[PDB]
Amino acid sequence: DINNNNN
Amino acid sequence: LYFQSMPEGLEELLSAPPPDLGAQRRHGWNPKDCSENIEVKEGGLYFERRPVAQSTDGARGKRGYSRGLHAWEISWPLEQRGTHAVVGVATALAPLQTDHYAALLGSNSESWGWDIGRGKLYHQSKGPGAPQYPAGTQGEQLEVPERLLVVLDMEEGTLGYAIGGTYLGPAFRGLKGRTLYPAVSAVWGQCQVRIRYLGE
Repeated sequence: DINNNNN
Repeated sequence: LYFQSMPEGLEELLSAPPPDLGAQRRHGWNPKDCSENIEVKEGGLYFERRPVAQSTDGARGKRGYSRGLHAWEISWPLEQRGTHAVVGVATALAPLQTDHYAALLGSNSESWGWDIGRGKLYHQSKGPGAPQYPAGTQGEQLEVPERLLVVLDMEEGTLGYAIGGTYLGPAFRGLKGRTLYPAVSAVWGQCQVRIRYLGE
């Protein structure tokens, strides 16, 4: 996502 | 204006031979005092935040300071900051996690930080309207490079910062009587945030 996180 | 305001002893502290890696680890990130989504590496010298969505995650240093001069360099790559990257200090009581992206450090009475992305200061800060730091820029934001110095003067009770060796003034006052730990809050998946304690 926008913060390099895996949703 | 700026360096006219450095804590007493700061030039000397910085000019001395830096703490060895042992001292850096003893004052580094606490694996026992960080978000469940953060992994402390190299015994304290840096941490890596797991890529967990909808999470802001902080860490405290192993050592809390109540007296004397304390300075450490934070290294935080610009491409690993994301929407909310905050650098400062916290008491033992400040929360280390929340379940959305936010400026977690400084959003309460127990933490004080600089939003290195936006240039604002947060303490007890909820809504819009936090002040810009440093002053004297005519409202122009100062970009924060990869490395910055965080400077806690517990004799005067102030927290301030330096870029490129230049102290930018006290950001916060009224800190005397507290025990304060190095702290950051981070939202970026796989960010690596390094702490290098310099003394005293």
